[PDB]
Amino acid sequence: SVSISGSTSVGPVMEAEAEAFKTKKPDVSIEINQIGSSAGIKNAMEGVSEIGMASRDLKGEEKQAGLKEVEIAYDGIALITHKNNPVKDLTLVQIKDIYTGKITNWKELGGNDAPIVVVSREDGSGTRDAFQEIVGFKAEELTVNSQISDGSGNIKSLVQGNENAIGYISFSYVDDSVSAVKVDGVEATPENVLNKSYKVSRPFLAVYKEENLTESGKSFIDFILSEEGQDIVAKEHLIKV
Ligand SMILES: [Zn+2]
Ligand SMILES: [Zn+2]
Ligand SMILES: [Zn+2]
Ligand SMILES: [Zn+2]
Repeated sequence: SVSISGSTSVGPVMEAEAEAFKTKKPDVSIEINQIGSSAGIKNAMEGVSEIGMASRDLKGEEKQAGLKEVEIAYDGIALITHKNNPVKDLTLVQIKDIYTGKITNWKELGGNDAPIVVVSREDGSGTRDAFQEIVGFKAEELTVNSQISDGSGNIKSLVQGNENAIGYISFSYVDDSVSAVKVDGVEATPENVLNKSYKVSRPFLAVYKEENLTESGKSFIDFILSEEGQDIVAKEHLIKV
């Protein structure tokens, strides 16, 4: 009964939210399709979904379609490497140099003599948008040798599968199978996003048209914002608020 689509970064928390909400409102069903931020935003603009989930802010034109926004969490973006890469700390400008193809071998960062396998998300990813904005490069500048992975799960799998890969992903997906680098000497933790020392972060938004949001969908968003819903955000390695 409540259709939600969009961000892959938001998918794990939204699924957790839905299952917990099922105990509060058993007669509501929440349908979640993880297709990336831009597509979920467009589905909300077009009335295809009741709620869009985004992991970037709206563009002015998306806003103009009459979309309200509700911030449900903040989220860090980790730069992940394969486990046991000797490079454990990068400055934002080093990251920019990698993603624009200026630096191409891990030795240029003090690592192994090996080519860097640069991994980017697909066009329309909210993580890609925020990452590029913060690191400080345009889509035009992304190295032509970048692999493109479609969705959070795929970027993690690529990095898991290649010793020399580097990718970016929501903290929600980071586990012991990959290594998040320090950024500018700051560990990639929800605590350091909260205290503003970890610089790569972005909101999670639920977006909707007031005309389309049902009492069930409003209920669900209110639950996510509740004390219990915000504990679920924290458990998914996000930042409350
Ligand atoms: Zn906004
Ligand atoms: Zn390995
Ligand atoms: Zn609590
Ligand atoms: Zn976990």
